[PDB]
Amino acid sequence: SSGLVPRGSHMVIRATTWKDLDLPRLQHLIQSSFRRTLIPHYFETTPLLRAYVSENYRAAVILTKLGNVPYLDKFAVLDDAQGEGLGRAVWSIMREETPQLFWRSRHNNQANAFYYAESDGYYKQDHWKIFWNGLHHFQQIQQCVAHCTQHPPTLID
Amino acid sequence: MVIRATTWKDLDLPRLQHLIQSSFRRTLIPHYFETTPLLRAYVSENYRAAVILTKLGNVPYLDKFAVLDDAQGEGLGRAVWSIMREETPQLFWRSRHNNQANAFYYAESDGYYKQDHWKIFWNGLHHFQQIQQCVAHCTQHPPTLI
Ligand SMILES: CC(=O)N[C@@H](CCC(=O)O)C(=O)O
Ligand SMILES: CC(=O)N[C@@H](CCC(=O)O)C(=O)O
Repeated sequence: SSGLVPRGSHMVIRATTWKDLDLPRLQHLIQSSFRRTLIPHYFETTPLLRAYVSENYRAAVILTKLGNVPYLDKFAVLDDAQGEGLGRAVWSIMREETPQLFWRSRHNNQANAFYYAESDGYYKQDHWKIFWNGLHHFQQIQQCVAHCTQHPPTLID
Repeated sequence: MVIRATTWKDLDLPRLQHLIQSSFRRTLIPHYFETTPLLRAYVSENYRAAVILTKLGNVPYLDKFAVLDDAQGEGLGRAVWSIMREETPQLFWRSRHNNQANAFYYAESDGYYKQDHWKIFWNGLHHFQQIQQCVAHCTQHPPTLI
């Protein structure tokens, strides 16, 4: 459980349990990155698959269990960490061991250019963009789309 | 100011070929116009932007979106695309990674799917059954640019 992975200049914490992360520090990173509130009891009610957090908690990728394919629940990068390559670092380390992935994004999310560039697939809905990597089977994709549709939002306000 | 053509014989072909080759900076494979079943083409009067829809399965297939760099600056490509969309509610098309129009395609599409090294885009399809048919047509369709 838990260790550090280098990506170029940067060092990244890989954790498979919330117990191995500084949760108050991680919540502050997420809420500061999105300028929104995480729903109450987020860590307690979210089944972690793997989290990747930069050593100094300036960027994070959180994968969770939502059906058969790993679900990217949060990609948080501090605005103040911009240009340092930190977001790309945590994303890259995650992708190296996560060949299949899906996630969702609001239409106005500042990360969307990055998501278009990185994703293999995309499905547009009225209020969400659904993205995936590594999925070819159309039922798997359909199930991922349904999971995004049915999953309550965990960023509010 | 936009030509709408349902047969190749109503277009200036070496001219259209020159537009296509300038836009893509690649060569249009020999015998393109005679082995490509036209559905309809929208071509700017001075052949600086074109949208070519062809017959490839049940859904209209956008085979070529060719716009000169300066025409793209002027928004002419977007204008021709808009004219096409007003009478073409359903369509699919494909692109490679370096395609200058990808940002536009990401914005215009209702989705995309990667097969081989193509991204296959669609508009106006929402059922995965329809989407699956379109992707299948792109797979065994050879490139027309070299
Ligand atoms: C990738 C990522 O951060 N997904 C978050 C939030 C996206 C958003 O608010 O637009 C999600 O669960 O969809
Ligand atoms: C939409 C469109 O013009 N497709 C072109 C170009 C594809 C590419 O090489 O990127 C085609 O020949 O299918």
